[PDB]
Amino acid sequence: TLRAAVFDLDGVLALPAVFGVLGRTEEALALPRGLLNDAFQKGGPEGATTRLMKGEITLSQWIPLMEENCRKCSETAKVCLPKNFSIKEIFDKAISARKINRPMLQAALMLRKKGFTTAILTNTWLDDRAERDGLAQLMCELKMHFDFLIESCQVGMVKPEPQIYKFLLDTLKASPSEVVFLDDIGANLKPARDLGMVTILVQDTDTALKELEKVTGIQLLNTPAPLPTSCNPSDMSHGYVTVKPRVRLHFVELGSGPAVCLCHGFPESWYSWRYQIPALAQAGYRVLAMDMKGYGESSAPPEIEEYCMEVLCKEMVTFLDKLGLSQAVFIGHDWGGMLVWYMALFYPERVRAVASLNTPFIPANPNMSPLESIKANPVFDYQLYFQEPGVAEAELEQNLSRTFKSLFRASDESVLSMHKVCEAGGLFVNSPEEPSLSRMVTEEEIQFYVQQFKKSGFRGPLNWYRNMERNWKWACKSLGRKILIPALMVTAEKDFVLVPQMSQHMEDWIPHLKRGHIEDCGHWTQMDKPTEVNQILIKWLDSDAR
Amino acid sequence: TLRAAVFDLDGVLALPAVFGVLGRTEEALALPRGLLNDAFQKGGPEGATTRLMKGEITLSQWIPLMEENCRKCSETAKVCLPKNFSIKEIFDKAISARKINRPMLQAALMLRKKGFTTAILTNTWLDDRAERDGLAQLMCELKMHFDFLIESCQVGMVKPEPQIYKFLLDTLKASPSEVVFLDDIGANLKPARDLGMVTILVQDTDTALKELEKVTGIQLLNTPAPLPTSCNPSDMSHGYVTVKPRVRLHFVELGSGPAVCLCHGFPESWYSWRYQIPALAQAGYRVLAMDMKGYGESSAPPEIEEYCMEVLCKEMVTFLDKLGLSQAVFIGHDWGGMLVWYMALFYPERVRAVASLNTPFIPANPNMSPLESIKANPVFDYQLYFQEPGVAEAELEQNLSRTFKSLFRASDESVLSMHKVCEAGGLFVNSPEEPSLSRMVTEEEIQFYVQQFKKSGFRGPLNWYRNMERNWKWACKSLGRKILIPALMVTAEKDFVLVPQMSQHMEDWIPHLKRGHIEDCGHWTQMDKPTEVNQILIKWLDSDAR
Ligand SMILES: O=C(Nc1ccc2c(c1)-c1ccccc1S2(=O)=O)N1CCC(F)(F)CC1
Ligand SMILES: O=C(Nc1ccc2c(c1)-c1ccccc1S2(=O)=O)N1CCC(F)(F)CC1
Repeated sequence: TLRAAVFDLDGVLALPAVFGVLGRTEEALALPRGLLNDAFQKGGPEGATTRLMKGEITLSQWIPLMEENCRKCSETAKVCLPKNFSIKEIFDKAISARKINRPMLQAALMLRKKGFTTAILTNTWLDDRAERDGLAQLMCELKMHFDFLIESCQVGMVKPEPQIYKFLLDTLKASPSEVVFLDDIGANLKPARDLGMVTILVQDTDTALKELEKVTGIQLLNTPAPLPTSCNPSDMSHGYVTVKPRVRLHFVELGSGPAVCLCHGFPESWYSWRYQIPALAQAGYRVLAMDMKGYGESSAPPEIEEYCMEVLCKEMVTFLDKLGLSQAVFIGHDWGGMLVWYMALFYPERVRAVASLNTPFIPANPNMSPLESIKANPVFDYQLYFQEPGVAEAELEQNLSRTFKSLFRASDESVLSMHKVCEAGGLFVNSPEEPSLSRMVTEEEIQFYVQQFKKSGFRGPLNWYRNMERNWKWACKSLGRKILIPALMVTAEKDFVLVPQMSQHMEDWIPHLKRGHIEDCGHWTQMDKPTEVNQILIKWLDSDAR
Repeated sequence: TLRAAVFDLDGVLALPAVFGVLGRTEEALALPRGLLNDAFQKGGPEGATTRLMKGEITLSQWIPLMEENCRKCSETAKVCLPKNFSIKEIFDKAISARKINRPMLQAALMLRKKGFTTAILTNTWLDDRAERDGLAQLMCELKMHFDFLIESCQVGMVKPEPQIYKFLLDTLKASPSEVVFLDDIGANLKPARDLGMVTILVQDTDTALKELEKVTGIQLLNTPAPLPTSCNPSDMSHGYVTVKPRVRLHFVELGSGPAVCLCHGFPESWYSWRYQIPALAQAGYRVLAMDMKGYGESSAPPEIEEYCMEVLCKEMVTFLDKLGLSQAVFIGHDWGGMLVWYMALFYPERVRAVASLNTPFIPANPNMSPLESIKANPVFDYQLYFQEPGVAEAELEQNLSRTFKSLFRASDESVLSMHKVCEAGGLFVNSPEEPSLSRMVTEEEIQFYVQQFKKSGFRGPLNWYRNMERNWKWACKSLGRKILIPALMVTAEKDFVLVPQMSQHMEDWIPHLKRGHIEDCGHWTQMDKPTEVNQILIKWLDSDAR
């Protein structure tokens, strides 16, 4: 029985195959059939190509050797190469045109999810071309999803040499009958088969996947849309910045490009952005996913005043100061969304662009205090329950697993009454002791929040709600201002704390405001609709944020 | 007696003054004298400009109000503004042309060095222009060098209102007689003087500095070339990446732009790059200063094999994998320099560009083992002393302060014989118990290395020398290759371990190699000649590394 799946790169995990471009060039240039392909494999195991694939020479050293082989091949066929013939130009284009074979990757991802050990086994070169980065990016995106990457130029061995197959077997710690091997070259498939491995000749993807699913007994074709790539906390780059003597800010960092600062809500973590971090980094951005003040590995001072908007925003500016960032795109959800609008109002020079998920921008009423404005419009009754220090902390910290299981639920899973909290005397009074697991989270993901919240508890997080009067007074200084930097407002149809209708007047204060809307989405936007969030954010970032 | 220096921004710390461009535009456009300047201050404390400087409105909201004032002013003077007149265009240009007043900053830096509390007090706006980043960058570079930055638009107060002066005094925790205040506007100087502060009207910088030095009794003018900005370890962003179960890599991170990975030598730290980190980040790069495996906050496994080049390079690739970086510019010194040439040979797709300080690239001799090649060319006798596990560790760890004080010395400070180590039986036998402090280091900088080396000691660092045969065998696989990506070789005239002559044949293996040379520079390149290093690296990075 199979427990390992091995995939080739060219013609298998990446399409169109770079090899097949030699034939395309022959047809386009009206050269004799197989001429370029013959010059490519000239000398067989002793030839320039084998030396390149073994890593004896780099791609740039190989280019003139292929050109020499091309001349010798044309000479025998009694023909001539065109005036502007360039091997570099042909391969630059072929490599650049080659993209991931998404359904093949999805199949590999499903097999690994079902307990398979996956590997990429490829005949490749040491790319030292001025344009090598495009390929470096392709390999990076691909490799992360597999247990192993065996490259011919790294191991000094090549397909179809039997050595590489024995090396693959040993890397896999598996006997050949436990291995399914997928390749587009029949010759490279032969030694794996001769060893006893299940082999698949890959021409079209669909047939190869039908063969793969028949042989593994796992559904891989026509299967539902998978969730975006998530984050394994121990495989992340963890950053720590001291913003003042008693305050340190923790963040997770992934990618290169314009800095994108992700700001979570209550009672969350940097981990609430797990489905956005890999997607945003893949889209060409440097993601900085925060543990906001009071949370996870960030400092949680006890004082209420340490959590007013003025202090939080000032510390985020200091955070940018110490990291050497003149700007960052600020993306917030919930209380993070509120922080991001205030960063745009008070520090526009430090905010490249501003985006909020669910949290609208509503200017302060200079006549009514928010301690009295609650309750007026809807019922923010739970906010009144959050005011008295120690009360909500006691209920929220009693059983952490129950707290996150009860709170982190989709719109059609509510076990919590949004309001009547200060009548019933608690958020969890009509809730079970052992809540069911929401379809949005695994048991493992709940236990990450449990472990995170064991360090500082709910005092710091609840203190974000305890500066109503302080925040209002500070917000009143910004009343004559408008947000004129690029801005995105993303509403969630079924968020009952933050109803889309609350955002309707925003264009009066942010005239050039751009929008997004997610249907059948509750309060926990990022984990409820990750695919939609990523497409709305990536589209807006590529259009409005460098 | 003075203990605090306060500087204005426009016309004082930054030149040319943005205010003086209104007059320049009047002259260029042949408009009535003072017209634009009058429209700018129209309404005095009730006018658009005061509201802007108090932070009631943003710069973009102000632009059309200034345009309206410009029309009203021209109407009274019975004149007309030109067809293509644009306030935004005028200010965009004025702000962009404004640069730091370097000698004024150097004076502020010298005063802070001599125990002064320094501050910037400025009348500024909330910049929400599409080009706001240029100003954000200016403020970032400037602010880091001062204890305080008081901005009118942040404090809701403006110069010359007496409130701001009382606010400044309170921020400073100082009585007005202890304060020297520098400004280009006589009116804004008046309330500070009326309070009892020493005031300086700044027209030309030189006179202002003569006045400043006479009043402080500190030499500020004609003073020597200062050292580049260094790093305070506690004000840095510290990053941690787990590359494998037992290995975590620590790094310091500063800046935005192309990733520049700094790799130290033996027995060093990320801190060996203290003078390069702020300079390189200022030059438009994202600096990642490593604690190499075996050092500081990075893991130090005991096994010798954990330190062979193959493993170290593979882990640096994994480091890039986990941070989401397809490439980084690799800059190494000493053993770090050796690592960087091997990264370029084995992983060219992951190396944007390669630079080495002192360490040359010399291909392996496939006939002679390096355990026998030592000694042949010079005398690498100390390397033989480093071989036996536990011996060099005992001497190097006995007294840490003595170790770093003895090793970290300029060319004309040697208390150490480079060789005859394995005859005399130790690196420190003819060295004092209490070495003098080298002119290259302060006592505080030595104590940072002491504290760093208290965690893991010298086992891991010395293990870099204990894989001679392993490294040679791996290097022999690269013998047919050439380094064809952008490369820089920087030689140090007085490095006696790495003599410039050792690098002479490099062009045979790196044909397009670029060079740098530092005269009167010993082995500790970065701290010996920081200014020269920064100019050679910045020049090469801007030319060859995106
Ligand atoms: O209080 C919030 N959100 C918010 C976040 C998390 C939870 C609730 C509300 C809530 C409300 C009622 C019961 C349980 C819970 S809960 O613990 O699941 N907001 C006010 C400030 C803001 F506008 F910035 C963002 C929205
Ligand atoms: O050993 C080195 N450098 C090096 C680094 C640090 C010290 C010495 C040598 C040395 C030599 C003799 C006495 C004291 C000392 S010391 O402890 O001050 N190199 C060989 C490998 C390389 F080529 F990669 C870089 C250069």
